Amino acid sequence: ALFSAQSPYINPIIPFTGPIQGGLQEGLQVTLQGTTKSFAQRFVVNFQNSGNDIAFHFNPRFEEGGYVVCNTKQNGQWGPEERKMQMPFQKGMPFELCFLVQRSEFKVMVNKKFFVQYQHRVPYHLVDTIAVSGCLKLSFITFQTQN
Amino acid sequence: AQSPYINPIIPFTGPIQGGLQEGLQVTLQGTTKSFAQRFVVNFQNSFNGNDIAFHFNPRFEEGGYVVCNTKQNGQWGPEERKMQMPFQKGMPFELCFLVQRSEFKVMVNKKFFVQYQHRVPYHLVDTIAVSGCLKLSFITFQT
Repeated sequence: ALFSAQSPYINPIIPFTGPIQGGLQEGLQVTLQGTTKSFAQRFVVNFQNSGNDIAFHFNPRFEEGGYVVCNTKQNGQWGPEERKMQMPFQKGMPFELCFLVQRSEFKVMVNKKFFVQYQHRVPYHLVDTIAVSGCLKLSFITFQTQN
Repeated sequence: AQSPYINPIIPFTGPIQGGLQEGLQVTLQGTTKSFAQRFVVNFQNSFNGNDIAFHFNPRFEEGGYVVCNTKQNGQWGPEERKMQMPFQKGMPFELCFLVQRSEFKVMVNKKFFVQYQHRVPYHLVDTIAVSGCLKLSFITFQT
């Protein structure tokens, strides 16, 4: 059972950028509730420091049959991409998107089902910002702890 | 752990004595063919033949990348692609699979390359299959 870590962001204007109080922490659950636009090609969820360094870049693309890119950006440089070759979102449809911060990875769920993992390439502690952009809208983003 | 296969002839299929278990390292020392398009390391279960628990498949195409996947009931699941090629063609390699509780851990030339979380129980694997553009001097097993 989860408790809120910080007041949520409600109906935030895309492109959105906002602090995560105290930074990412083990057991933090970040939930995004929103709708993929009807003719969406891409969107982006970034966990960054304060766009130059992105610890975790989550980038669904409705291209080439539909797939999702996980990656990290350091000093302006993209690392090797990890692509999960399936599209768990649907243009025009609402979705629930959850990021669980674990010790060794982000676990990602889409609509209450496991979708991908992404092992930390830089520590999650240095993240104090979530940025969201691209072809979607959001009802909310929540922050929840088990503690 | 069990005794090595030595210059196994590719395409190859051999038993893994006792099957997979936690802490097992399976090592492949080999050489990528000079004009290598693709190769395949499959972990399979001889009791449902053509299924593959873990398919590891470097592809020298589109910049070089590696496919990890699973085949069940004759059906491929969603591919996990690492968009990076850690094998140079014509060059030797040390390919290393570490069986862990919740994943395969893959080391290439002594560097961590990828993990692949188990989708079917790892205990089902009693077979290693190697095919495509390479030759192999060894497959070892230790604990």
